[PDB]
Amino acid sequence: KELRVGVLISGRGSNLEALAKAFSTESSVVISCVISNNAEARGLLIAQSYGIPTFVVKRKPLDIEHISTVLREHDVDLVCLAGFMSILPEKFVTDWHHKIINIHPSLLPSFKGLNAQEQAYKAGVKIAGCTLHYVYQELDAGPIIMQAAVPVLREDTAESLASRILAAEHVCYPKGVKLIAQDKIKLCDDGTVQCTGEDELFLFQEN
Amino acid sequence: KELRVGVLISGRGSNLEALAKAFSTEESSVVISCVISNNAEARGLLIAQSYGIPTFVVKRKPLDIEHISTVLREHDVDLVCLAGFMSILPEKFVTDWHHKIINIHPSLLPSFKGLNAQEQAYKAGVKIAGCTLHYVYQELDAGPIIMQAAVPVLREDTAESLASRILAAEHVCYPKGVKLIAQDKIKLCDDGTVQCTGEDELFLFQENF
Repeated sequence: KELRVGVLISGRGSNLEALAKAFSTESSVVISCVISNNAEARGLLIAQSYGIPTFVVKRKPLDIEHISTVLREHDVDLVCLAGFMSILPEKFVTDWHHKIINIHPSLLPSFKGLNAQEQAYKAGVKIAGCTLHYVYQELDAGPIIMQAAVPVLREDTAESLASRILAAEHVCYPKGVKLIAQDKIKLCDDGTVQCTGEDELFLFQEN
Repeated sequence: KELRVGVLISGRGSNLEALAKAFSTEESSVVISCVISNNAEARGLLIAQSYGIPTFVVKRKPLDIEHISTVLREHDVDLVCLAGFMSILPEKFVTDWHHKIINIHPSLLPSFKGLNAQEQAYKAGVKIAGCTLHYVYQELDAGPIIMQAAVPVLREDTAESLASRILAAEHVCYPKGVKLIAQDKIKLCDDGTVQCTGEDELFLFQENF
């Protein structure tokens, strides 16, 4: 109980799971709540198996006052988007500036937006990966914290490449949050992000 | 001495040097037939001459494309390789050498198209950068990708430091790809993407700092 995290989900919560496994030892970080905009989100069950309180909110229109209410009430320092499917409103992004992050299944700034893996596959790139980044006003364009690269093999499908990238997301997200919790992440004057400790912000994952 | 290559340059010829060293071996499948600069001061011109490769300088603005194509035809070129060539290629030239031109770009395309791709990477604050070998088609920096090599970006890098690490990876990437082409291992798929028909791989991870 030092860095308190809130995780926003809409789906299976595989990244949430990685995050909950990583920080339930010895650990500096606490996931204080998980919030979903989908009552059918399987990630809610993962959350409940780790003893983490869960909350379902209305989707359309998104009940953002309830989200903020839950986050304030659980003393959240850092909001992690992990498969959350909505466009967040301006005030909320403004309000949590420097305190919301996301993981996106491409090597940004390439392949912003939905369907990032399919886009890469059709593109014929030979290397792909994931990016952890602060959530700013423009979708998928805030400053980059960590990146991890994976290869695309001759025999891949769009779906098999996704699994390889998702595998890499599982390693990158928790490492990233850990660096934030132990005070080693720093936004610089030029708007780029840098680590003040020994650790590196790049990962090369081979498969 | 069977795949004949023409190399187009504008600067110091670093990638040219890596290619000429790679293919000078007595048992090489690839021959560099000519070297062409759009610049009378490109130091790569002296590298070419040290290898006994004929060199040619063409007018720059407008790019004298017919002089270029005449040189290439008279040296029996099969593959046109741009290696730091700084001139937009007019659509007629790209038609005239249909599917026979490749280029090494110093980024992980499709990110950072255009000039000074390394500086773009540096200001973007990516943690991973690299280079892409690709066919030159009509659309700038968007022809089918042949090979890509990944390179880390360090905390203490400048634009030029990072440029140097990318260049180092280009020295490994450019020769590799040309040789796969020379082996007849490179095939375009039905969807337009490239594949290798052997044990070789089209991605490279250059882990070194």
